[PDB]
Amino acid sequence: VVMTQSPSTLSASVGDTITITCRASQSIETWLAWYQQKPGKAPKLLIYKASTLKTGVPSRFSGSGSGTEFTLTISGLQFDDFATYHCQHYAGYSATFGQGTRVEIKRTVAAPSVFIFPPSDEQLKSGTASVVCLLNNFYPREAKVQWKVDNALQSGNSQESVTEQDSKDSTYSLSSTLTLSKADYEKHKVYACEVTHQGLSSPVTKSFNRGE
Amino acid sequence: EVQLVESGGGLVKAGGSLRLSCGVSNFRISAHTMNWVRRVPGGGLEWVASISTSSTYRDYADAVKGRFTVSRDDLEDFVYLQMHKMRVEDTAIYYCARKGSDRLSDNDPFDAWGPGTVVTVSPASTKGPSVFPLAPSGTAALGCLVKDYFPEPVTVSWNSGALTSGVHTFPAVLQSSGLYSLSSVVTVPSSSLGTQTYICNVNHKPSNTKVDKKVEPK
Ligand SMILES: OC[C@H]1O[C@H](O[C@H]2[C@@H](O)[C@H](O)[C@@H](CO)O[C@@H]2O)[C@@H](O)[C@@H](O)[C@@H]1O
Repeated sequence: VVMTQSPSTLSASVGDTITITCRASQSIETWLAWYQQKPGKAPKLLIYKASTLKTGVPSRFSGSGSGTEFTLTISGLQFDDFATYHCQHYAGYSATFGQGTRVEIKRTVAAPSVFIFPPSDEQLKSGTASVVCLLNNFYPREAKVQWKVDNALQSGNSQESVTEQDSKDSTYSLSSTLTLSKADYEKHKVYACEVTHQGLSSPVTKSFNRGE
Repeated sequence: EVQLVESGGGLVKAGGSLRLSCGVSNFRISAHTMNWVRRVPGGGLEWVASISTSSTYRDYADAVKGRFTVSRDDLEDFVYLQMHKMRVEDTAIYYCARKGSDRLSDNDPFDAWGPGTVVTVSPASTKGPSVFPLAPSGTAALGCLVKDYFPEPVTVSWNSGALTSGVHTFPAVLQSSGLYSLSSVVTVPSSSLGTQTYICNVNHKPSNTKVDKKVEPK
């Protein structure tokens, strides 16, 4: 059996009614459980046998469905409910889980502040050049960072890292690192990071020319 | 309340062996089928292995079959997961979980879990980080690039803790070389770039490395 959860990410506010779906590849009758998990913490059982609420769980949590379609509803979301939710098909001696759904805090759209950083002279002696692009305090999490070297699009030579949603302002920050060999870096002149996000009406490009 | 504690996690070389253990508080394991589950970096859950009461049945996921062995000691209330021929793809948080409900039936959910233990499978050895500056070009930013270290974690502070506002330490990225890399940044006013001093303080406890790096415009 293959469990598919939708959506992968859900944005919500306190008091909202939210729904998470679990679709099974084949019928599993009502052999389904829902769990809540907070980062770095143990999963907690909420609902089993598709719709039975575990003793002690708040009544705002409800489970429904059978066969191949299942739903977890949170009627009147509370601050303590922002977490990842997992569905599970459980059998006598085995289990399978969906991919998880993260419920995050909704806030107003905020454009990122963009900064570019050239590699240090010290790093070049190691044989590699790291160019860093920083996207600061933005919302929602979705953003696109495009690297351009001599006006040409780069692909596969960059990695991104995103902070957890900020506990104070509910925003995200992102770092994108473009890694090039010393030979490739010194071969080109203009290095640019082009950012697109819902908060922007025009793309933001930050650049530098190697050797100033 | 019922508690489950996983132990034995840590670092393993690719192809090596490691044994996890799970102990409990406030209950006996004898009447329970016990399970191992892992959280993959995505972060979904994956069922690994189950051991029925009296060790009659031991079931394993296809990804671990023949490499993993689950065992239990009902007298002392401990469950084990012996892992052999470990692959980089076994890197995860491993949890032990009890199959149960208020009234025990033939098919119950996982009613109690441990907080998990980190297992990191890697061909890399203890390597101190390289620390490079991220130099500034109304509001400006500066930072430190903490590259090619092993294993996780690394701590980063600014001006020995004096500067906390606008600080962002990013989660580490695993590079192709099998070494970690991370950046820590701070937003500061453009006017303070030539006037104020900005020092990043890096700490990597596994190699006992402490680095102080002054960040200035180039
Ligand atoms: O994995 C099936 C089942 O195993 C354990 O319960 C066993 C036994 O202790 C119970 O008395 C009977 C009652 O039906 O069932 C099994 O033989 C528990 O882990 C239980 O939650 C689980 O479903």
